[PDB]
Amino acid sequence: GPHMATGQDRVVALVDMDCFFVQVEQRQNPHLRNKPCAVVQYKSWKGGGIIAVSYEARAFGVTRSMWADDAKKLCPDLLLAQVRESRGKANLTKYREASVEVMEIMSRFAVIERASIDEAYVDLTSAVQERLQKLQGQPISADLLPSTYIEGLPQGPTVQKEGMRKQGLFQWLDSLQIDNLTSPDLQLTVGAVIVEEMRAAIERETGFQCSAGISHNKVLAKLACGLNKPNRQTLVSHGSVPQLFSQMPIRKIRSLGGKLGASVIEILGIEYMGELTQFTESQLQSHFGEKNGSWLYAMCRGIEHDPVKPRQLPKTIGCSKNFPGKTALATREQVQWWLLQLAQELEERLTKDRNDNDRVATQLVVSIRVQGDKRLSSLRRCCALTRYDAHKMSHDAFTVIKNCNTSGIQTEWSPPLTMLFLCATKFSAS
DNA sequence: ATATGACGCT
DNA sequence: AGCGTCAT
Ligand SMILES: Nc1ccn([C@H]2C[C@H](O)[C@@H](COP(=O)(O)NP(=O)(O)OP(=O)(O)O)O2)c(=O)n1
Ligand SMILES: [Mg+2]
Ligand SMILES: [Mg+2]
Repeated sequence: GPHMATGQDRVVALVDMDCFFVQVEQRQNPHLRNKPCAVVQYKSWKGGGIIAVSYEARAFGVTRSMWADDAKKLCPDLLLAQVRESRGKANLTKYREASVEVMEIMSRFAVIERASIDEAYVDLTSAVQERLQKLQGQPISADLLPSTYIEGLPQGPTVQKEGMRKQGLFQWLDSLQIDNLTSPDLQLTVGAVIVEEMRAAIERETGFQCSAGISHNKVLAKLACGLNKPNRQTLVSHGSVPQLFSQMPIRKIRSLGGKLGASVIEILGIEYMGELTQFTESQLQSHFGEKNGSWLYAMCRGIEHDPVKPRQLPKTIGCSKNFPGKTALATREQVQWWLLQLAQELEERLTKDRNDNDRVATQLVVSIRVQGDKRLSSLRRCCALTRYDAHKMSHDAFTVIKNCNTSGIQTEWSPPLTMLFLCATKFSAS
């Protein structure tokens, strides 16, 4: 009734860079612009593994994780850029630096939560309120929203995409109740205006295009973002949720893409997000737990409370490399030399981090994977990180894992290791 | 034989 | 502390 909270208290956006690693390489190398192209790492095995794909190459069926040799069969004109390789491993510094370019521009507009190397959530609630007094009941021109889609519109009584976009926007803006400064729909619209400006600034100042979702929480914003990629933004209002969720496969909602989402489908015998509404909160808690049940009950009604955390810096700094198949490390010397390669890159990045961001890591986490174990980590151990010194860090890492070696011979390492992973954590101000 | 990062559970 | 889930 009147006491039902509707999850319309915030304006939250999720910005995601379109094929981000490709854009970085394309800005640097104009010959790659506006062409089917992909970013590859390690040219030797099958041409290297593809980790980013331009939208031109996506039209041929090229995808992430594909071998480049196989992508060329689908797309013979595919152009490739290689990831930097340092100390025998992929080095992502160029993309980290490009990411900082984007995050700093976004930070001028509102509070940012860095969600990945190329995505950030944005809490626009405060900026919207401020803009609502500076605007003074002025109606919002469609010209302030030139790349915005209104999910669910047009409805009711044009055969080209831009024509549909405009008609839905016009239908949205004509219905808009501008005098009520507390209309959630008006707030979202103002949020979208600000995101148009933020996205124009990113493009003007870096050359990078991105997509965005604008809604009332993080889950809807993230979902909204992908509805109209690339170089577009989508507003998902509270009212759009029943129709949108009615055919929305459960696995598309953030955090339901894995085992939990699969057991929702199997235990309840449903396919789409909106079908969750027919169960009571207690029923959902009995099947999935107190916290998963509460979360699902509200989320299938468009409601979610996870805050945009004010954090632009990662909380851990990590270095890892896999050694698949025949390349698995099988002698003590190999294990030690690779720990040293990881420790050396880690020291470089930590020292950079200590000068840029006034903090030091205090704990080193060492993670390995053993041959035949299909888990991400076979084993995790920690030690103190007191000195940004690569030889000390690699030696201590070796110390805390060496007893895992079941080999009778000193030369050897068994079982062979298919991953080494060094992660600096537990930062303190400095 | 596809490098990372955030976080929950116990 | 150490392992498990989910994600880009
Ligand atoms: N599994 C993954 C996913 C992404 N990435 C990297 C490469 C991507 O350019 C970058 C951004 O990830 P992403 O947003 O999921 N995809 P990308 O930005 O390339 O394309 P879009 O679909 O977002 O337009 O992280 C990775 O290295 N391994
Ligand atoms: Mg992206
Ligand atoms: Mg992303």
